[PDB]
Amino acid sequence: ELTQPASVSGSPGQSITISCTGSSIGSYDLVSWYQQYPGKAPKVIIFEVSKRPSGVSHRFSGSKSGNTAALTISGLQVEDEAIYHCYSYDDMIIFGGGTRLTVLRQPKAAPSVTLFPPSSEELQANKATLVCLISDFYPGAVTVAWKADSSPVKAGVETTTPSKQSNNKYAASSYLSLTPEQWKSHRSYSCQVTHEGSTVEKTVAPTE
Amino acid sequence: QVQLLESGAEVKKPGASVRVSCEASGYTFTKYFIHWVRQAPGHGLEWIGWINTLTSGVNYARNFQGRLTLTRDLSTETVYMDLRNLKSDDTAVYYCARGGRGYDEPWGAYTWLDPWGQGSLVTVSSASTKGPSVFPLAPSSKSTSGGTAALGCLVKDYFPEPVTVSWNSGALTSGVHTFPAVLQSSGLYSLSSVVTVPSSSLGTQTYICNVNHKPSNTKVDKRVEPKS
Repeated sequence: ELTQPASVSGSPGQSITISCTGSSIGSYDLVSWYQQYPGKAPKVIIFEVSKRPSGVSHRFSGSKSGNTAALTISGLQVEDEAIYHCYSYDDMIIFGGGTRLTVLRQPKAAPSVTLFPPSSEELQANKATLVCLISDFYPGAVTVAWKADSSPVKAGVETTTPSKQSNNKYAASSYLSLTPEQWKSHRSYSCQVTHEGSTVEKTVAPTE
Repeated sequence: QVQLLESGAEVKKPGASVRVSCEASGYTFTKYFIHWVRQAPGHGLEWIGWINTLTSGVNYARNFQGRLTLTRDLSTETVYMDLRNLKSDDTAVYYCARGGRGYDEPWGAYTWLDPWGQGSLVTVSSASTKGPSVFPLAPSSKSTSGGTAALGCLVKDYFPEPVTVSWNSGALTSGVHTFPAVLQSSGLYSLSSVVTVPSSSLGTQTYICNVNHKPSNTKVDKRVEPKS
C-alpha cells in the first residue's frame, strides 16, 4: 500500500529525499514520517504532510505531490542515521517498509561472500543447508537473492539483519534450507549479494 | 514527562495468548487514544488496534477481530493488550503509542502517534529449550586471502540464545568469526562459526569447534575434516 525504498545513503552536509508512494497519499493530508534509532521506539518528526513537531531540527521537511510523499533532510548530520517510516491512512493506520538511512562515515566497501555447500553428513541425514556468509560491507544494507541454476529461489530463505563488526563494517548471514533431492537435482546454486549498486555472487555445485 | 512504559519480553508457545501492559504517566490519561503497533524483524510497522481510554471503546484491524482484546484501567492509567491464538508470525516487538489530538476530532487518533513505549518483544516459538545439531563446513580457499582456507561449523536449530563457539579449546583465536544467529520461522536459531587458517595446515593440524549451549546443557566438539 505504501512503497518506500529499503536503504538510502548520503554523505554529511549534503541533502537527500526519501520517497513514499501510495494511493492513500493523494486521498488525505495525513502522511507522516517516523524516525527510529536501533533498539529504540519510532518518534514522529513530520506529521500532516509538512508540519514539524517542536523540538525537531528544522532540517527535516516534508511534502507530497500526487501519490508520492517525500521527506527531505538538508545538511545531513551523523545523528540522522536511522530508520525512517512513512505513515498514512487507508481504512486503518498503515506504514511503509522503512528506509535505512546511513550517513557515510567511511568509504563504501563491497562485501566479502563465502558460500558453503551442504555437508555430506547433513545430506545423508535427509537435510540440506546452504550457508552464505557476508562480511566487511559498508553501509550495513544488502539484499540477498538465491538462485537455483538461474531461476530465483524465495522458499526456504532465512537472512539476518546486518550487525556491526569491530571495524565498523557489517556482517550478515543467509541460509537456504533445501531438500537433498532439490540439491542434487540442479546444476548449481548461487548466493547473490547486492550492495550499493554492486553485486557479489558465489556459486556451488553438487558435483564438488 | 510524557511516558509510556511497557512490560518485559515474553516467550509463548503457539496457540497460547499473551498480555502486554502499557503504563501511562505525565498527561491526562483519558484525553488520548492508546494505539498498538507491532514490528516484526525486517518488516514494516503494522497497526493492530486502538482503545479510547475514556470510554474503553476499541477498534481493531481486520486481521485481529476475534483474537485481540484491548482494555484500560482508569485508576492505574494502564492499557492492556491481550492477543490470543498466537502463531509463529506473531513474533514482533509490540509498541503502545499515544494518539494525537484526542476523542474530539474524527481523525483525532490519526494525527500523530507520540510518544511510543519502549516496546515489548514477544517471541512465539513451538520449541522448548533445544540443543543444536552441529555440522562441518569443509575448508574452502575461494573467498579467503592467498594461502589460507576458511572452515567452520554450522550450529543448526537450537533454542534459546546464547551459544558460544571456540576452536581447538581456545588455542585457535585469530581468524575466528562467529556470525550472529538467524531466528528462523521455525522459532529456532542457527549460526555459523568459521576460521581462516593456513591452507598448508589442513593436512596436518586438527580443527575442532567447541559449541556450548548452556540452556540445554549441550556441548559438542565437532572435528572439521577436509573433503579429500
